[PDB]
Amino acid sequence: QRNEEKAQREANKKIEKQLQKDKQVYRATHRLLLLGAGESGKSTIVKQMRIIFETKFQVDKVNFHMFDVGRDERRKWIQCFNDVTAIIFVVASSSYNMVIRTNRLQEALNLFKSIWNNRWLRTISVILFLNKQDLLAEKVLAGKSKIEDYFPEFARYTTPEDATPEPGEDPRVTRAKYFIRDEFLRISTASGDGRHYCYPHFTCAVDTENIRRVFNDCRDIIQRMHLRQYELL
Amino acid sequence: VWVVGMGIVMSLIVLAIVFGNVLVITAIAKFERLQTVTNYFITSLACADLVMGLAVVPFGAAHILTKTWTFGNFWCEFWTSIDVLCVTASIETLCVIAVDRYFAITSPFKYQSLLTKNKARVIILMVWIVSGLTSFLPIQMHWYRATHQEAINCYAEETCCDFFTNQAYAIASSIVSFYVPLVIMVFVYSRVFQEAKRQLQKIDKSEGRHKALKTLGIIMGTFTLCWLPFFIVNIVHVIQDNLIRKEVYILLNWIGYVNSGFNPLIYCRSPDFRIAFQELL
Amino acid sequence: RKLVEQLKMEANIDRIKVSKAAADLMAYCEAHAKEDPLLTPVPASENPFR
Amino acid sequence: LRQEAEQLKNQIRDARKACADATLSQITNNIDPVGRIQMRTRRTLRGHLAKIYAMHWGTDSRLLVSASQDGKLIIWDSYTTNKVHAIPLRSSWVMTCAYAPSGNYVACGGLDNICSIYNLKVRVSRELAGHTGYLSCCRFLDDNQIVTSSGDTTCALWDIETGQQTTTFTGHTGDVMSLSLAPDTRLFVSGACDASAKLWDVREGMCRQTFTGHESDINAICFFPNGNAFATGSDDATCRLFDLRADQELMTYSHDNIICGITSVSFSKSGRLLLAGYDDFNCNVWDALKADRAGVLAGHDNRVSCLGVTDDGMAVATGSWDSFLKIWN
Ligand SMILES: CN[C@@H]1CCc2c(ccc(O)c2O)[C@H]1O
Repeated sequence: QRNEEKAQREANKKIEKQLQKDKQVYRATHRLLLLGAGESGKSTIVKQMRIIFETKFQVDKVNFHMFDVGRDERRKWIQCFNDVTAIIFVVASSSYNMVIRTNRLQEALNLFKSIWNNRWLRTISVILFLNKQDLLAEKVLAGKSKIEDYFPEFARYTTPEDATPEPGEDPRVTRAKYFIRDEFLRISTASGDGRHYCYPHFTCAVDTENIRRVFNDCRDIIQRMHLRQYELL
Repeated sequence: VWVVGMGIVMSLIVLAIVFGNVLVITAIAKFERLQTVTNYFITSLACADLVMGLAVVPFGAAHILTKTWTFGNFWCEFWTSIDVLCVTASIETLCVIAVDRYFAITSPFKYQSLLTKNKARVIILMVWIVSGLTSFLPIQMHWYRATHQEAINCYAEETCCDFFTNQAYAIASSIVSFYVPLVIMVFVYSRVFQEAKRQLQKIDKSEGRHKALKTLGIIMGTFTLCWLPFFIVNIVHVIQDNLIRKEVYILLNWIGYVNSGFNPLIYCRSPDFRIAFQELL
Repeated sequence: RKLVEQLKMEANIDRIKVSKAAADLMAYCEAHAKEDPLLTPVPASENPFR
Repeated sequence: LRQEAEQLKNQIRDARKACADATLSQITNNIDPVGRIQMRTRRTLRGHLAKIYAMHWGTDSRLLVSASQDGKLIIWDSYTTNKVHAIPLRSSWVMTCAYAPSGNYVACGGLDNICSIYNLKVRVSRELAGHTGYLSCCRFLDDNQIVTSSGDTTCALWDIETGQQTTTFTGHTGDVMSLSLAPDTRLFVSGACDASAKLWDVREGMCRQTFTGHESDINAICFFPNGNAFATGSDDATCRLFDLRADQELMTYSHDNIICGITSVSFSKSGRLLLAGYDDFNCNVWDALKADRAGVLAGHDNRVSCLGVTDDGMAVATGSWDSFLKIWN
């Protein structure tokens, strides 16, 4: 009879109301993906931000969710993360001399190239973190590992006068850090059509203000996305 | 033969307005990918422009060409009310679209929660309700009629039907319809331009190794140069001026009408809209 | 290691001529063609959806 | 060492070449073409929040299951378009879903590496864990056994009550992306990123045959209704139909226009029509015997992710990243 149809309609209405509530709850949550090598220091960034691994943290009453897929040389699940606001990329800038066999930093640059020139994620910005700044400073000041020996581009590289360095009190460490950042920026600029941007941040394990950096940067990402959607940028 | 040649312009304007608005309405209606929060406002604006282009443009053109109004007095009042309602709704929808854009850009994190489908429907219903009030209530109740002998004679005559209004109603209609939305649009677009300039400066600083100005300029120009002269002549001839000839007033009103053939194609320039238009035709 | 044994096991298997299997597939498609509403659309009365 | 492997490869290649007498094109060239086919969206469900990945028609030709990145596994009645059940998932990502032939159980799993199983008579009756990599596909052999394909390049045969891997089908290079079951529960095949589709026996647990025709990753596999053949979609534009008895390839379905890959492949009830999803917004059909495309299907807003043909053959349902299942007939 029609009693079964009426019961099914009532159940459908209840499920639709629950789905509307879930949509309201979920549309305000922003998804972030944490990507990096095992020795990069993603655990340190996760600990700093919190204070598959699912993490809830909110800034200014805005809920962000962070994912950590964690060998997987052929990344086939990278197409699953297509609705995330930004992808957090963590690389140890002090790992230029250490090589496993091809420097680890060069392998991270190749991974960044693969992520950037990905067909499935072409509107997904990348938040770049360079951990182990203190270790990089110690390595550069010591001079045991010549930066030009592993990266030949350092021989002709000059420090950027446009960017004011932090008070590191050493021109050499600033030059090395800015060269490492400029490598990623040069990879990002080649395919940059304005849809997605790469934001380099120099961070340290002692530093804990990375959460505000992520919040502000995600705000800028959404603002740029809206501006390009309305064709004002 | 001048009117015969002139009549072609009005026919072309009406055809263009109807075709553009129908195409836009079909574009949003047919494809579910186009439906969105702001596309509801866009389709409301398209509906208002279509209504005005269908109703008041042909009737006004016929009145101008024949130099007389064949239909009845009640139908003339209905035509005037429809004209006011459509103009007010169109400009208010422009203002609402500008406010939505400003809220989406300046406050992106809260933008998803601030406006939803229910919120957009409520806003559209409120806009149409206030437009319908401001149009019909002062007209159908004869609150806009003037005490001058010329206005009384014009109302008494069955054939001739021109627009005669009080200073108070003209001022109120102007401020409700155009002036307040003009202020709101200018403010929100100035804020949006400031945000865009800040973002461009930040991007230049970060990756040193415009378009926003052009878009805001074309939007503000096609709104202002189309409506502002008419809505300043409104107050001018309402308040202590007789130099405003009827021809100038009608010409500026028809420029305002022509704005309805310009709003769609500038508000549907997105690549998705172009793809939908290509698929439809 | 075990890959050599796996390939050796895979090598020794009975096979039939491709023509025979092709004819079998064609015969199956011809025989079961009638009992398929996808090839021949169902009448609106018979169609459960419409 | 590798000399024995090379000799075996040469022997199998020679055997396959010898067994290839006449291509199926030569035999089929004297058949009547299917002709143009018109497919219309009988019903649009449109109840999902985010992009959906997989769907599975129930044993009855009505009920549906579709899983989306929103984390909700929703059961749909195709005829009435009403939502029967909505089962939230503990894992935010679900890469696959399944419907048991009895209809009592529904299983889904994703990047959590756990094949969650829900009881419909919606609580988690059992959660199966033990896969190193992300899950990719799950199918029900019966009411008590399920085969899951994981990113650890291994597929396993599970027991619901026992909760442990009864048999592990190790010995595959790339990560398996899809699997299909024979009309009987005896045989099932899987395709991985190693450009190889291998046939497996559930009882013995050894790969009987290995087909490596493709040059790219396989993303979708379905059986011919006979059970003697199966077609594999791929990242390469070509979709190929293999043959278990002939041990070799039979056809490739390639067109000049299509530069995209394949996401879902499914046959018709009679086996004459091969339905293949695409990375392009629209799906394509293929005459399984003539290799000539019959008619392009209406596209979604985004890329399609799953194809399912009813057991009765009445309708086919396609789900894209636009969170829409459009029932076609
Ligand atoms: C047909 N002429 C009308 C008369 C006055 C008027 C117009 C438009 C908008 C308004 O707010 C008005 O008060 C004109 O289109």
